[PDB]
Amino acid sequence: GFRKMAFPSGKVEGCMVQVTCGTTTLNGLWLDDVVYCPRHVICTSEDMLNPNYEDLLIRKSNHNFLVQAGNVQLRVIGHSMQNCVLKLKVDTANPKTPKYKFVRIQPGQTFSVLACYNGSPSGVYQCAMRPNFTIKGSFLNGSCGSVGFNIDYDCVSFCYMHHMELPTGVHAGTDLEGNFYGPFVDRQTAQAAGTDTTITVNVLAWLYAAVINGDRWFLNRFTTTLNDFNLVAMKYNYEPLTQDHVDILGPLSAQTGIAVLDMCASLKELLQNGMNGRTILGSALLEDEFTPFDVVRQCS
Amino acid sequence: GFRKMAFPSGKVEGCMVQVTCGTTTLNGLWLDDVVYCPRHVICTSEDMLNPNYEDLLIRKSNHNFLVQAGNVQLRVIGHSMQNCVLKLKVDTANPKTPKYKFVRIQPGQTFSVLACYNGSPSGVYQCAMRPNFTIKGSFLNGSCGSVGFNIDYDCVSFCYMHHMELPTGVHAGTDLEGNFYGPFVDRQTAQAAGTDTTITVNVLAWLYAAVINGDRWFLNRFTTTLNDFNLVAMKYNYEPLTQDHVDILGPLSAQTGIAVLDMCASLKELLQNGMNGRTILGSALLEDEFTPFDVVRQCS
Amino acid sequence: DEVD
Amino acid sequence: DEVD
Repeated sequence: GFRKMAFPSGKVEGCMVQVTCGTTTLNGLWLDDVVYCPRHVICTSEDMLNPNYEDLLIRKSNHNFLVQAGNVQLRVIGHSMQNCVLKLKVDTANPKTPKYKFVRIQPGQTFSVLACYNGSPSGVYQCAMRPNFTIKGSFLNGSCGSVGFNIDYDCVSFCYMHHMELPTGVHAGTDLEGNFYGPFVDRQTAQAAGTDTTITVNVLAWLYAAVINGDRWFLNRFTTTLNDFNLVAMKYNYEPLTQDHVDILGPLSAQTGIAVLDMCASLKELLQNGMNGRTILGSALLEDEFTPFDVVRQCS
Repeated sequence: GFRKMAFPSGKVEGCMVQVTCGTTTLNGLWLDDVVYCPRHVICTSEDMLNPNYEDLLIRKSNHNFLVQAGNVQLRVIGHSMQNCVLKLKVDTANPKTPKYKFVRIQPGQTFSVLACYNGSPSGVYQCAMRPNFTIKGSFLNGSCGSVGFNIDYDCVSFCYMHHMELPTGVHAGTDLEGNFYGPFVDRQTAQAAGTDTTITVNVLAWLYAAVINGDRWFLNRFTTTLNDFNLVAMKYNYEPLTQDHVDILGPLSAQTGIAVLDMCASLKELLQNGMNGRTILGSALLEDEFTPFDVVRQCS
Repeated sequence: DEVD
Repeated sequence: DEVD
């Protein structure tokens, strides 16, 4: 085995609140004197089909919003919209507010979710932003408004908020400035995700992790070119590899003494011939939810 | 997918400290005025082969132990041994001390590890106590003294401390009263784990999770007896199932409308015939690190 | 599905 | 192995 670890969640736990609007309850993020949650909290079951969020929000008063931080009712003194995120000004700055930034991540990048039920931390898991900007994850009992995050030194980088589930049962949401990842809208209408491809650079990081942990059967004599690798990659629904992806893998190459194009040759054969009933780090499938950065972090 | 979630780690993060003895650094747990860590911190590289821990500990002064909580050097006023766990009395009660108990868990039960490097929280993952009392996990850079825990309502139940890696590369350690799980000793000598069997009751919980999430291909017309199931189970290195395991699965049975012995018949066929290149919740192998309690928790 |  |  080689464990998919989440970041420690403590700094995020102290920021999770319950947000209620009528019969709708979901999770909010309480930073300084502002609570962030999905704007679709202001919607009635009717409204969700084609909501006019400006008209719906104009109709709401400060007192239509119930914010609970543990046992404390917070006083809403202001309500506003940044894209698809509702911003509730409360009369108290969160005294547990960590140092934080809002970042927009790239498809293939990983992050931790603190899954919450009615403002209460329930669980933490590590996932990837799929190439089609969806998230495979949490069963979702009152999971709307649960946030994704990286910890960078002493700083929480908030990168994601859960808004909705798609037909396929994958999840979609926004950055903390309320812009969707992918072509999705907070409207109850049938919306297609792109083809979900495998994150090749992550699969290569994980083969590197397998070698570091002494799992070596899949190494072959062969090398390959980026060009010839990418033709095979595209046949099996794998993202094309670029020189930047080669450069990103450099530390794992140097540590293992296995060139990137030699590991690429190993992956090529695995795709063409399958695993012949064998496993790598105790998985029967190639794992793509570890970045090169994740493997380096955990192999130190 | 269906996510293996860890408990939120915040209440544990505020208790993790660095413990140094000479050139040896590892993780300690700071609760009230006591730091707990593996006693093998007092060992020189020589000593690890056949240590007399009483003689080694008698030779140490309070001042041989360096305890760092973030930027603060803690003052050690007392040193003692409970079985394989070192207990350092410090002159300050941890002001972040959560409500806690020390529990001894059973093989097949799951828990979260806060993996730490030199007293610093690094990552959180969910695992099972293997039937042979080992832990498959963390790569281990200064991971000795990292603790396992469940959160029960508002209480942290500490159940595990990492002490060592076995030949096979699995991990072994103690409860917080310093008793090993399994037949292992904190001595650098070759020690065998038992046969590692699959946790049948967990595999059944996870097939239940698969049905709840609409993954249904592996359901068959057949039923079976516990008796006939257990003969096949034992052939494939699966733990025998008991009536208590049947009773434990009751809520998942009732929710799904699938009797336990019918799901047992499904598992029997999967063992006998394999998965024919199909997957369940996006895994090509049967998953045994979810308890019936874990599935119920996450499916609510 | 935006329930809830 | 009890390193570290």
